[PDB]
Amino acid sequence: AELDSLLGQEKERFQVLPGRDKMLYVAAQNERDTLWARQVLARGDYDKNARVINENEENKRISIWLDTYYPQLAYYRIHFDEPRKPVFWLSRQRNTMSKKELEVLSQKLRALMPYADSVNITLMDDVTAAGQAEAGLKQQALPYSRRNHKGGVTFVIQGALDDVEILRARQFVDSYYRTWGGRYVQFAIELKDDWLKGRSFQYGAEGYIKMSPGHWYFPS
Amino acid sequence: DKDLLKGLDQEQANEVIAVLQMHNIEANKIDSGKLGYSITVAEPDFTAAVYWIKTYQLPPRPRVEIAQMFPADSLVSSPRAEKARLYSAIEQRLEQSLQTMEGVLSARVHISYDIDAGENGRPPKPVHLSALAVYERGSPLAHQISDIKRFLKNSFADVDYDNISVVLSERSDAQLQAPGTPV
Amino acid sequence: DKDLLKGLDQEQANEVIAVLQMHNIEANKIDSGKLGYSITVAEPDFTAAVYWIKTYQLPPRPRVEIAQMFPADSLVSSPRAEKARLYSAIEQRLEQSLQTMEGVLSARVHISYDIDAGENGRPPKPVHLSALAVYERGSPLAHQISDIKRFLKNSFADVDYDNISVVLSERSDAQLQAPGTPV
Amino acid sequence: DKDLLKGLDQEQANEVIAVLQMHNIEANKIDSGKLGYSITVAEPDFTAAVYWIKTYQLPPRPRVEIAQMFPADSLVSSPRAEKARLYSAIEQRLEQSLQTMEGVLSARVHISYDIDAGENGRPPKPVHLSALAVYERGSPLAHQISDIKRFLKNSFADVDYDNISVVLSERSDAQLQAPGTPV
Amino acid sequence: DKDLLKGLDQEQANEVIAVLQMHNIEANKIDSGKLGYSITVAEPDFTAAVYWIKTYQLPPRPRVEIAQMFPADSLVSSPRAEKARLYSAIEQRLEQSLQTMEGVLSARVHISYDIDAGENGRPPKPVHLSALAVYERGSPLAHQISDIKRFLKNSFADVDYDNISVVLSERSDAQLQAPGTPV
Amino acid sequence: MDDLVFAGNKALYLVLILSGWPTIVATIIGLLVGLFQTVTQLQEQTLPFGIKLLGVCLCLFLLSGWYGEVLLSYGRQVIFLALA
Amino acid sequence: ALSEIKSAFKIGFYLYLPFVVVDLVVSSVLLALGMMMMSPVTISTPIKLVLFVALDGWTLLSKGLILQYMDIA
Amino acid sequence: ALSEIKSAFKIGFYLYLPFVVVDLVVSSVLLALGMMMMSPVTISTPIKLVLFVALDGWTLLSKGLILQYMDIA
Ligand SMILES: CCCCCCCCCCCC[N+](C)(C)[O-]
Repeated sequence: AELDSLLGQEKERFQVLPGRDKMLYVAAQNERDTLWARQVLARGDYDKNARVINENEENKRISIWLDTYYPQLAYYRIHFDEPRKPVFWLSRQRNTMSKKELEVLSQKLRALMPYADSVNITLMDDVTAAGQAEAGLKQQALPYSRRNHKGGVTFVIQGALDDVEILRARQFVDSYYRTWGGRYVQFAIELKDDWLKGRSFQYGAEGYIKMSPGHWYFPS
Repeated sequence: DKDLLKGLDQEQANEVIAVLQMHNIEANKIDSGKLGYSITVAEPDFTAAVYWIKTYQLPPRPRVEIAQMFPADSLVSSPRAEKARLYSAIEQRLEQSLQTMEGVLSARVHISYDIDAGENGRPPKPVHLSALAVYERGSPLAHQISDIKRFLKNSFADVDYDNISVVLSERSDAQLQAPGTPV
Repeated sequence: DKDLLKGLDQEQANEVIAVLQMHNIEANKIDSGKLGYSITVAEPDFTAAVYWIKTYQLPPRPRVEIAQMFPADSLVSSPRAEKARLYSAIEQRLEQSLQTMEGVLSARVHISYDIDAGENGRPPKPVHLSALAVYERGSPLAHQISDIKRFLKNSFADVDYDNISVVLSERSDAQLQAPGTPV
Repeated sequence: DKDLLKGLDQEQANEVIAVLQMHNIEANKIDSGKLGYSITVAEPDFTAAVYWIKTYQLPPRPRVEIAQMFPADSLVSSPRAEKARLYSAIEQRLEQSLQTMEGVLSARVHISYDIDAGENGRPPKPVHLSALAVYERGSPLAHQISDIKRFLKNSFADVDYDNISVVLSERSDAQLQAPGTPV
Repeated sequence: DKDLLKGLDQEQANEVIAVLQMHNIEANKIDSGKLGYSITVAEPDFTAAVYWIKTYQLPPRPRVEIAQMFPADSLVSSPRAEKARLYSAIEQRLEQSLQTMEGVLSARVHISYDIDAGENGRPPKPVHLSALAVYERGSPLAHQISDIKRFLKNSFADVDYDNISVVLSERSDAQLQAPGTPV
Repeated sequence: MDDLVFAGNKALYLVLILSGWPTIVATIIGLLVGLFQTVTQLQEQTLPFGIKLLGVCLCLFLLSGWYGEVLLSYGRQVIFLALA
Repeated sequence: ALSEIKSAFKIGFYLYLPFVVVDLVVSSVLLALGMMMMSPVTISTPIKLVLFVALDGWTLLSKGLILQYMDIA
Repeated sequence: ALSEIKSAFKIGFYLYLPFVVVDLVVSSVLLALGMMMMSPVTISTPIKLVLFVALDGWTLLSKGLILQYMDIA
């Protein structure tokens, strides 16, 4: 009675991989599927050892290990489109390593992932990342401000946004985050009430708002 | 077999069954007539079934509508009760109309009850509306919010596009394959 | 066979059948008379049938009309109640007239109830109207909105084309072939 | 044979039969007296008949008239109620008059119920009228709208041609040949 | 076996079982019908079960809703009572609507009851709202607070984003494996 | 007009209902106490005159706690109609 | 002058109605108790006073009468 | 002025109650005696007068009114 026979009728929903640790690994695509699988093991329908895994869990676990042994490494994300050969994206500018050091890193990652045969390390450009973010916000016609720091970029999107804007912003941010993660570029979205509706005012270098006749407000 | 719940309504029981099947728990529905429905599961699945029943706070409540608080069996109704019943009927008739639009599966609507004061000697306040709706997969949500706003705006004497909030979402993946039976 | 629902009436049962057949689920309707109709399906389809019943929130509600909140049985009733009944009857008569135009399959109408105020000491506000309708396939919707607006404008003392919202949609594809029986 | 509907009225059954025959579905009407009429079809046609019943929302309602909301058989009447009955009868008498014109098959009329305010303290508003009608094939619609407008204008104290809306349409093709019987 | 609790209802029993299972205590639920449910455990686990029953203050006493203090069914009512029932119905209808959003497992909502002043003569005061909600694991909480605020803002005549508090949390780890039986 | 018509009908109607229940209930009591003389003289209603005398005050007090609310609602309604 | 007088009588009419209701009800209850000979004025008058103070009729009248002419916000 | 009047009615309300009670007692006694065809007012007005004077109602009333506004000492 193989494990694949126990997961259901839809076969291609899951992928079973043997590991050097003498344990079966079940690769899932999302939380719902993850729990659909975990139930089988927790019920005890299978007699040998098995484990369930997914991309978000593995990214978190590996980042927690990196925090301890490489506390200054600049990197983006690990992609598991092909689970036998993950791809690890590192910053070209912020890192400084030799080829030997990169190889050592590769081998230690391979020891953390007993289901993978090798890990490919690829160097990506930060300017590219930041540019794709800004281009996407322009494409969506959102209002924004950009702030630059030594190791990160922050985009502030705040005001009296409309429903359409909220929806399109949410969709875009969700798309970008899945590609680049949240380490280098951050988006801050904030709603605030419109002070200016229905009031006459001067705008320019010397703006002010007439709160009413006889009352001047000078923000600065 | 262990008893989870008894004396359920038809529309509670079907919701529990749906939620357990989603998590790969095979369940059974039994009818006792005047005693209602009973739900049962196997022992290996009992723990999980308990955890999910708690986490979703099942069985579900009856659904609440403002007109229940002001039953028309009255010797006298104040202005306040009549106006409340009125608005609580409009809310329901709007939801029932939105479900007829193309591709909408379900929706909910809310109106700002000014009726919590009579406007007694006071100028009237404008109306605000909120709506939630669920769409079929592959729908251009951005392009469909416009239709809803346009439709709601003219349903009332004075409404501004600024005062209408609309939130849309897509249906989740379909649960077609049956759960596995414990070995 | 597993029981999905009991005690339905005729118009609830026919809706449940229509929805399940659309998704390729063969279902059976049984009549028990004073006990109503029952719906049954095969085991291989039980899971899917449950999921769709949840997704569409079946069985459907009874249809709501504002005249139900203000029964004409009442021995004395205020001018507000009467004005509400009046409007809630005009709405229905309009829907029934639109359903006679060429190509319309079904429709809905909504009117701005200014009776949310008595308009005491104040001028009465202008009327606003909203309408939904479904057309036969191959109809020039753009050219047909004009007729509806023209027809609605004159049903009230003061209405502007700007205050009339109209939303149209086409009928979905016809379900003519029967679903397959489980092997 | 599978049962579609039970307990229909005569005028509901004939409408259903008409709609099914138009789509090539052979149906049978059975009379149970106090239990009403029943409609049945063959299995190969069951699916289609269900889908059409949902698409048209059969069986049809009764027909609403505003006088039904303010019955003459009632112990009390406000002036508003009397005024409503009056208008509701004028409408029906115009509908019955137009059908005697040459070529008109059927018609419907609507009047602006200005009575939804008392016209107290204020000058009364002018009347507005709307009419729908259906003509036999080969009729000059353009040359016939003039007659209708002329006729309607003088039925009220103050009406302008600008305030009268008229919509005309032709009869669809005749359904003369019988549907084919399932093999 | 030692008796922990007797005469429980169905919801209290399932709550206790859930809490005990989380801490690895195997418990049994017994039904005595008119006498309710009873919970029992083994002696080696009696001490622990006692300590947790105290620490969580079990069994849970039932949910409070403000309409319970001013029960609608009465011979008499007063403006304060009516206004209270109204607000206590809007609260419940909003919570029931939020639980339909994508990912939300449960939520709770609170409204500022200004009715503790009559708001007669004294001018009425602006509304404040608070909400709690629990999400499925892997949800961008930061990006989801905006939607909630947007939705709530338009449910009332006068609300500022500054006056709406929202607190979100994720679901805890799932309890799927059964506890071990004492040796 | 229609406001004057409404408030007048509502007055006649309120009189009919508020005077209904007390006289029906008194009829039922007086009937059953007259009938069960057919078994026993049933002194314990009417013999303790002090208790019969207290009963009237008790009845009037309780009744006012059910009707004053109604009259208050009616009063507010008519004043609103008169001035607004 | 004439239109004002008329509108005043109209108001007075509405003010009378609830007290008329009281005056009838109290008599019918005294007849139900058989005390046919007692004059009901002795009991109806205090009820009327109670009703008027609980209704706070002076505040309502004084406010609404001004509201008919002024506009206050 | 509009608040003073309302206070006056509030006070007088509570003073009416005991006299009402006395009227009910008299009527019930005449019925229990069956001495039916006598109007009770003729009997109860002497009783109300003698009772209130014998208790100096006017004195207590005057003190109770002034003590809202002064201390007599
Ligand atoms: C003998 C009892 C008399 C009770 C009179 C109550 C006032 C009725 C005023 C007329 C009300 C009916 N209305 C407005 C249609 O005339």
